[PDB]
Amino acid sequence: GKGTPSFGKRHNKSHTLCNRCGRRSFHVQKKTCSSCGYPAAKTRSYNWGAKAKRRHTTGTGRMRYLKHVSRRFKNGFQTGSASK
Amino acid sequence: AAQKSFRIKQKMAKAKKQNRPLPQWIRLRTNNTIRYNAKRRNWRRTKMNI
Amino acid sequence: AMKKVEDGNILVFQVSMKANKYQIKKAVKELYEVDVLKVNTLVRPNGTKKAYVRLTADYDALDIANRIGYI
Amino acid sequence: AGVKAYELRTKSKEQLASQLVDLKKELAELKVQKLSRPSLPKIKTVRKSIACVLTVINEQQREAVRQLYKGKKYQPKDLRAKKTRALRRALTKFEASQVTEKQRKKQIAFPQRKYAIKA
Amino acid sequence: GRVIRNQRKGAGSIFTSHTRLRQGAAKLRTLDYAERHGYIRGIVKQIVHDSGRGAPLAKVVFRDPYKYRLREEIFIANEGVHTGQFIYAGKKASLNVGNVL
RNA sequence: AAACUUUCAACAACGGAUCUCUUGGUUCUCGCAUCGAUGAAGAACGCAGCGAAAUGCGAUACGUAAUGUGAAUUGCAGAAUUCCGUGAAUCAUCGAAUCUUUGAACGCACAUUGCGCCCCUUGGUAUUCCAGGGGGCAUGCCUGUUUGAGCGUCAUUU
RNA sequence: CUAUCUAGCGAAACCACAGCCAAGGGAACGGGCUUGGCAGAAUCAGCGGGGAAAGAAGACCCUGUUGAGCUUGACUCUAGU
RNA sequence: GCUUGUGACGGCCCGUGAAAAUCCACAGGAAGGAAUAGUUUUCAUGCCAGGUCGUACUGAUAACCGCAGCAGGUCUCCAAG
RNA sequence: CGUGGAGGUCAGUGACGAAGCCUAGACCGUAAGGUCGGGUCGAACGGCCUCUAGUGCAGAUCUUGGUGGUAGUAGCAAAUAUUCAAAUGAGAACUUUGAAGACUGAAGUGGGGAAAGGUUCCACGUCAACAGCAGUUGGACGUGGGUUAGUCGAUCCUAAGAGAUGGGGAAGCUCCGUUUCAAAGGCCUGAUUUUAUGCAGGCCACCAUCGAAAGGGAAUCCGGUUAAGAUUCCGGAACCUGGAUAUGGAUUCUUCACGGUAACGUAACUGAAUGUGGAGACGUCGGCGCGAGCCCUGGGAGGAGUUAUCUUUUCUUCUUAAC
RNA sequence: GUCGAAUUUGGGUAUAGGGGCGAAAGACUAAUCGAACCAUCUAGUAGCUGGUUCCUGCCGAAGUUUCCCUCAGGAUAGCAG
RNA sequence: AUAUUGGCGAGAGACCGAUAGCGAACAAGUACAGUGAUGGAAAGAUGAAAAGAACUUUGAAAAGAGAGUGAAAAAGUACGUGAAAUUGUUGAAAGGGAAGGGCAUUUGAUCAGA
Ligand SMILES: [K+]
Ligand SMILES: [K+]
Ligand SMILES: [Mg+2]
Ligand SMILES: [Mg+2]
Ligand SMILES: [Mg+2]
Ligand SMILES: [Mg+2]
Ligand SMILES: [Mg+2]
Ligand SMILES: [Mg+2]
Ligand SMILES: [Mg+2]
Ligand SMILES: [Mg+2]
Ligand SMILES: [Mg+2]
Ligand SMILES: [Mg+2]
Ligand SMILES: [Mg+2]
Ligand SMILES: [Mg+2]
Ligand SMILES: [Mg+2]
Ligand SMILES: [Mg+2]
Ligand SMILES: [Mg+2]
Ligand SMILES: [Mg+2]
Ligand SMILES: [Mg+2]
Ligand SMILES: [Mg+2]
Ligand SMILES: [Mg+2]
Ligand SMILES: [Mg+2]
Ligand SMILES: [Mg+2]
Ligand SMILES: [Mg+2]
Ligand SMILES: [Mg+2]
Ligand SMILES: [Mg+2]
Ligand SMILES: [Mg+2]
Ligand SMILES: [Mg+2]
Ligand SMILES: [Mg+2]
Ligand SMILES: [Mg+2]
Ligand SMILES: [Mg+2]
Ligand SMILES: [Mg+2]
Ligand SMILES: [Mg+2]
Ligand SMILES: [Mg+2]
Ligand SMILES: [Mg+2]
Ligand SMILES: [Mg+2]
Ligand SMILES: [Mg+2]
Ligand SMILES: [Mg+2]
Ligand SMILES: [Mg+2]
Ligand SMILES: [Mg+2]
Ligand SMILES: [Mg+2]
Ligand SMILES: [Mg+2]
Ligand SMILES: [Mg+2]
Ligand SMILES: [Mg+2]
Ligand SMILES: [Mg+2]
Ligand SMILES: [Mg+2]
Ligand SMILES: [Mg+2]
Ligand SMILES: [Mg+2]
Ligand SMILES: [Mg+2]
Ligand SMILES: [Mg+2]
Ligand SMILES: [Mg+2]
Ligand SMILES: [Mg+2]
Ligand SMILES: [Mg+2]
Ligand SMILES: [Mg+2]
Ligand SMILES: [Mg+2]
Ligand SMILES: [Mg+2]
Ligand SMILES: [Mg+2]
Ligand SMILES: [Mg+2]
Ligand SMILES: [Mg+2]
Ligand SMILES: [Mg+2]
Ligand SMILES: [Zn+2]
Repeated sequence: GKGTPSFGKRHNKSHTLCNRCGRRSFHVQKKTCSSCGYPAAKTRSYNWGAKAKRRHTTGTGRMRYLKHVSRRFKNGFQTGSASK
Repeated sequence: AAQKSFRIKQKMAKAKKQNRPLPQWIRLRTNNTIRYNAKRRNWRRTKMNI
Repeated sequence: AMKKVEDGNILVFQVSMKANKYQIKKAVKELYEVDVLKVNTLVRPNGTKKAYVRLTADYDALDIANRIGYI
Repeated sequence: AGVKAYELRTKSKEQLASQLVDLKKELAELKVQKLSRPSLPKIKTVRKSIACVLTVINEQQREAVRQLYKGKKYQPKDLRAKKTRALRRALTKFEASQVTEKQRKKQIAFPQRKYAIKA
Repeated sequence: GRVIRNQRKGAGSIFTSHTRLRQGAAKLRTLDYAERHGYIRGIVKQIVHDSGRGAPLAKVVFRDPYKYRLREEIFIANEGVHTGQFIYAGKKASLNVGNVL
């Protein structure tokens, strides 16, 4: 036992999908994601985990709003219209 | 499991829709460094891991 | 689906995944001017929703399909 | 070639709503046709016309609400200027230009003078 | 260099009491005006086994002196106490087996 | 003597070294200060005539509006060439919008696309039930508003 | 049923270079060195003498001013009390 | 006769062998009830609606885990002569 | 001596062929090396004077990648077993069909499910790779189709337990605690109907929420139907919940029923607060009784098998759901 | 060996690393246990092992003295350029 | 005035030139592994232009032989050049239990200088 015969007994998921990060790190019984720390308000990250921080940091997504802030600052956060 | 959550079925549907070869009109585009579908998945080779 | 239309008086629609049976019945009634006997819904393996809408006996689903352009 | 927003801006909201309804009917009939006809690209033009009509309708509604809220404080938040959060929390120009009476008196009495050396 | 078993018992992880089948805490009535000054009569409805306890428990039903309802109490049954027996509890109750004095 | 083994050469193999390329990296310097409850970063799921991805976007979905430029896009199909024009474009710019489900995440929950409450409105006789549409209901704290509690306590009636 | 032969399929361990001995001397037990014996292509099935065969930077022993598990009135402390 | 359900019993315990949602009944008499008329949706019939998500297939000497189409492991129902 | 890069110079070399590479061809140096010829090749490169360094490999059980001998070798030998013909096909030990021989032998190699997988289900086309032989076949490849519920589950309940709030601890991430030292509440209605509302008559809470697809639980069965769905579709026949309801029935002149001694009966046969009780709701084993399904078996009404001989014979249909 | 109760087992749940859990073997705690796994400190230190890349020319040793928690090391003198 | 391995916008280098340089020049924090925390690659180059080989023939087909395009197919998407290990064919040579090497010369082949 403890090898091939015992690997056959693996049919109960310790982790499922996390609502916040989707990594399948949500511990079913602890109700906590081992990756992003959900449902804690802060997102889990550690300075010893520099590679994990770089994997999950700003810019790894599509930056739906942040990507236009630089252009809006360059234009001075104007509010009117181009006025042909 | 035949009794699945909607989240699991939704991920299953996305995997089914993206389980296809590279479209043939690609490989005709101007630069087209893409040769084949490098992200192809099969149930017999790599598990989705949910 | 076309066999169902021809034989069972059932129109087969792809419907919004947010729509329930009340919404599907109301939308079919409004868009096609037919009373709906019964709506059955399933989520297909491709993540879209299919609706089998059996109309009342007063309407021919084949005629409705021909009117709306698919035969 | 689709609808034009400058042509839609000349119409009333009833005409825009009816045009949107006709465009939705046209899109529905076009996606019915798409089942048989292969590679039918008119649905893209119809979709963009629907988008343009909805955009003009929203523009008219928001301009009407802006006129309803003109001049009075507490405009709706989505009608207020969207600067950054810090910029909207920053002191207005009146604040941080406020000075005490003593400071105003002394800065009037002794402002920075203009002086040049001539040797 | 390892935590011993009697040290591990204090954490109460696998060493807690198995209380699922227990009838409830065995307590006398709350010491109230009736028991402080006179007595109150209840009725032994059941003599029942309590899981994890050698002694049987007696379910004694009293009347609530302040609201119209019954108050069931879980006494530890004394030998000779029987169902249907009237139990008297208070300063003025008689010296009889099962009475609370 | 053949075969076989070994050495060398030519050609052909295996393999991808070398050389030459380089829309990449690395380091230095200079300039600037701009995320988020007006919902950020991140995530899930979707969106194209034909796309699996990258990139873009959100049911107005490789996008709408506005401005500039001035005739494209392109792999095919389609459309157009009025294109001497408020007008092509997978253009640039970008100040108006849309922005699914989420997420600090905010009605309560969430291994559920689970379960409520309130307002307006629509249909089914319908204030009560069911359903559709629109708008809302988190916590802590600050200022103010209103309604209150306390023989904590003042005055008055007494 | 293998092993064997055939059709198809087709690895791995290991490999300084390789592979006949005797004695000598030699790091004191050589496949090579010295002196002799000898020595003829290409091979097949077995075999377990040898390759001080392979598998692993010996676990035994010792050294290191290298650890760790455990113990104790070792030294120095410490939670608790 | 086998499988299974059930009934009334009997043996055993220093073991006496869940909880809650929910449903009903009873006590009580608040209240509302008749006479050119009242009561009764626990009687019968009649009308309307019942949303959302899952539903295919394997479940193993090939659909799960064990690097694999691995003699391993992986819970259970039916069960002919 | 040689290498990458840098300053100067040779107005150096070069698509009429730079660099690189191959070359038992030649020359020079003791050597590190340098030079030339020939072939290949295609875009840069060199001599000299200096500067500079990530500057020279045979090893490190070195790193990465590639490749051998072993070697067409070890081997592809558990699970009783395959054979004949035809079809298809270029090609058949392996596909399909037919015939035969066998096995699993109901604690199956059968028919379904839970976890898990995620389209492997089914059809068509199809064999470059995979199926350690093969392949026309496939859980493969390519393109499509397919999962239909008021009644089956989730959803609801609580279990062990998890866990906000009020509070307390902790520098803090957060920890404790789950009714606790809390002003924790809306549903019934007289009156309000200046509005069925707040005030104001009058009744009730030792408490969020999560936690079971095997526990608890409202209600569906039969027949047929697909290539692939079925307690879901179709046909027929029911049931439950929520709501609205109009008749009939019942009751009342003794207003809220009668009968039976009684156990109790009924088509009904008013019933708020509050309280009480029951069901939900329960171990294991043993024998006995009964029911269902299966098994065995008789007659008869059909079909099929054997029939040199015997066998009123062997096998098979004769069924009845929820309500 | 055992096979009807200290029985076997699914699911849910709790206990987490000097911690748990242990009918006690230092056993088990995801092929990891006399202290799991993951990342960082960390390129940890090593008097110890291995390796350490072109040519030619000239010169050319030591294993000895003293001291050291020193005896596989260093300092020192000596030998050498 | 000072700091700034983050963000935005620029200018540069005696830096690296695809086993280098960030892990990632490319659909790179991607594919993939792990229950999880995390771990984490490989992978650039036809040609100026697809002009990406019409057509014929053999084969069931893949492909081959031609033909053709192209400056070049000694550039055929298994694509710039194309080393070595290792391999096939041809040619030459040698070979009684290794092979390889040093000095010297015979023989065969080949070749410079005059
Ligand atoms: K640079
Ligand atoms: K140890
Ligand atoms: Mg283990
Ligand atoms: Mg667990
Ligand atoms: Mg359904
Ligand atoms: Mg948003
Ligand atoms: Mg010898
Ligand atoms: Mg000797
Ligand atoms: Mg030897
Ligand atoms: Mg000899
Ligand atoms: Mg042997
Ligand atoms: Mg031997
Ligand atoms: Mg050693
Ligand atoms: Mg060792
Ligand atoms: Mg020492
Ligand atoms: Mg130590
Ligand atoms: Mg049984
Ligand atoms: Mg099924
Ligand atoms: Mg099945
Ligand atoms: Mg089975
Ligand atoms: Mg597997
Ligand atoms: Mg360099
Ligand atoms: Mg050249
Ligand atoms: Mg050579
Ligand atoms: Mg070139
Ligand atoms: Mg170096
Ligand atoms: Mg080397
Ligand atoms: Mg060396
Ligand atoms: Mg090596
Ligand atoms: Mg290697
Ligand atoms: Mg063999
Ligand atoms: Mg074998
Ligand atoms: Mg066999
Ligand atoms: Mg066979
Ligand atoms: Mg057959
Ligand atoms: Mg047998
Ligand atoms: Mg048999
Ligand atoms: Mg199949
Ligand atoms: Mg094969
Ligand atoms: Mg084959
Ligand atoms: Mg397929
Ligand atoms: Mg049910
Ligand atoms: Mg807590
Ligand atoms: Mg629950
Ligand atoms: Mg159940
Ligand atoms: Mg089926
Ligand atoms: Mg039906
Ligand atoms: Mg009666
Ligand atoms: Mg021991
Ligand atoms: Mg080092
Ligand atoms: Mg000398
Ligand atoms: Mg000393
Ligand atoms: Mg040594
Ligand atoms: Mg790299
Ligand atoms: Mg290349
Ligand atoms: Mg060339
Ligand atoms: Mg190649
Ligand atoms: Mg090449
Ligand atoms: Mg070679
Ligand atoms: Mg020989
Ligand atoms: Zn997460």
